[PDB]
Amino acid sequence: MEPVDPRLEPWKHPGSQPKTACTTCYCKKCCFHCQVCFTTKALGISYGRKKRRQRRRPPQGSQTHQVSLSKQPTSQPRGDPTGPKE
Repeated sequence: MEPVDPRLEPWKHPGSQPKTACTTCYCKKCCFHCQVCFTTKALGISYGRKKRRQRRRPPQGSQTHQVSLSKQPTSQPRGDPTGPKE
């Protein structure tokens, strides 16, 4: 599929890195919150815009969550509640 990897210049795409309900589930199992996705409604795999033409190497070392490789603490993590480890 086309918008899979999380690195958009129109940015709200956490995508799939702690992968369960698309991204983040359960609170105690997959990354801290009960279901906080954001990619599933707005921007990602077949979601909201559906075919956004951008991928560009985001998991380059360690973890993505909600980053896009540029200024690493990217404001607030809106879907996937953590951020970098690179």
